[PDB]
Amino acid sequence: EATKVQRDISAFKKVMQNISLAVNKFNVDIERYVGGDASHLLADGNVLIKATLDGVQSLQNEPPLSSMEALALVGPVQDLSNQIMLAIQNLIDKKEPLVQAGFGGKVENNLRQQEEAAQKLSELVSTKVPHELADISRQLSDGIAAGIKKGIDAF
Ligand SMILES: CCCCCCCCCCCCCCCC(=O)O
Repeated sequence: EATKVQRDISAFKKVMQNISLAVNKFNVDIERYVGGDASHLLADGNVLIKATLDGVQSLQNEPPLSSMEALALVGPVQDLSNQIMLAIQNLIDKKEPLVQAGFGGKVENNLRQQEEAAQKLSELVSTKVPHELADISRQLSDGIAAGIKKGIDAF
């Protein structure tokens, strides 16, 4: 069936973040540990065990993830790109009824605004990505830009 309202997968993200923070607290402490009393390291370990077991409880009621829902978790940038590309094709698919409704020009206008806004966010992201990810990040934004252009060219 057609795309539905996005599944709330926040419980999964929360478990991941909780475990991530507990692991980080341990890494900060262990790397600075020289010798002597290690009670605080054992406490860090206990916090991590509890975060893990809390995850077992937190996710006990979650239905299985679909392919798309799993990607939303594992590869959120890829998920977003996929959903944007879907939006573009879905829009192009409705060109005829949109024109029959009198909205063809307005859609083209809106797409030109999407294009300009996307360009601006893409520029900003290019300044925040580490140098070794510059090309892969640009490839992703260029792909979206090309999609928006396809939309514009259809209206
Ligand atoms: C009413 C028409 C709506 C058409 C929606 C399809 C166009 C979606 C474009 C969203 C661009 C999101 C910005 C991405 C910025 C970036 O690449 O970093």
